[PDB]
Amino acid sequence: MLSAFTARPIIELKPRDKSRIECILAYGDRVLVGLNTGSLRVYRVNDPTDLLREIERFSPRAIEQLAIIKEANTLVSLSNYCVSLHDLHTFEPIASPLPRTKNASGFAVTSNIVKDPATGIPEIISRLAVSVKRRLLLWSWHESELEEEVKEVVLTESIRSMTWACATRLVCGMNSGFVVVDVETGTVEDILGMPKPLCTKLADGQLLLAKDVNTLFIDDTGKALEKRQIPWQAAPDGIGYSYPYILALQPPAKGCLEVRNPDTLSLLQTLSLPGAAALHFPGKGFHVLSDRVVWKMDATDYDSQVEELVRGGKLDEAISVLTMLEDALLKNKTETLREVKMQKA
Repeated sequence: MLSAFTARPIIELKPRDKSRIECILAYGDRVLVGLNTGSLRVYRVNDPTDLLREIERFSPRAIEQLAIIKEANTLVSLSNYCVSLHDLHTFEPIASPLPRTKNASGFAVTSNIVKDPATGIPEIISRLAVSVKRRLLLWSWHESELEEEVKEVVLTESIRSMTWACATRLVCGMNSGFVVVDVETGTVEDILGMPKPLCTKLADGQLLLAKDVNTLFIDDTGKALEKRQIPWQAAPDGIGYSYPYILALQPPAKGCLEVRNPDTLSLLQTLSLPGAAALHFPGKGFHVLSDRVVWKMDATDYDSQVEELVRGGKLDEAISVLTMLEDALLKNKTETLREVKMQKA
């Protein structure tokens, strides 16, 4: 229906290579690949990739998850079922393991600009939240300085997914359902309207929740929205958002990626990515990783997308896409939109 993104492979392991990819991290020019052997490769993205540095025995076991906080110049790694903080550039350990992170399931990182209530000065605040059984551990950086106190919230069930709704609220997903946690006040709220609980952040403080084939739309406060359920045939393995589209990753056996409209819920695009098992997000594209290939998703310019929709006769979809987009991303959103509306009538 639409060529929203173009898929090109930037990293390829060979079929009989003993190493497999477990997670990646892309920041600027660089892509950091964590392997099942504990090694950590660093790639430079050219304009496909050049292997700059391999750190074997970075962690004595597989690297499950990677993140960074740029203010503190810190690399967060989930390995040996614990969490470790390394220097982003020398990769020497700052704190490995991080205290109380033993048997951690995962973590979620955010960093936002917040104003001091007393002085009203913009300050960069960083949040790292780790899931350890039914416990939620919260570290924070104030001006890249890690605070000496760790906040802990105890839940009623084990945490299976963690997605930051905003700078102060975190959506946590368990088996029974989803909850909203206020990291500042430690207050938990129930969300009202083996399958993994999926959650991704949309635009304008909106979030999409998915369990099996059921879906729900909420806001940054965690209140339900009057929206239809997304009509996809099978439950997605993962979900994500790349402005302005919703992305759904089907199980690795199918090896497909769905690009859907958050407004009309129609299937804009389907991409065949064999073995694709995870999505990686930060108007620039995202990444999709298999156990051997890392593809970079390049978004087509939105003017050509709307022209393609108009040429196909999908007028209502072009109107919805145009309404969603910011005006600076189009040559002339106003006149293009009025034109498409006059083509409809």
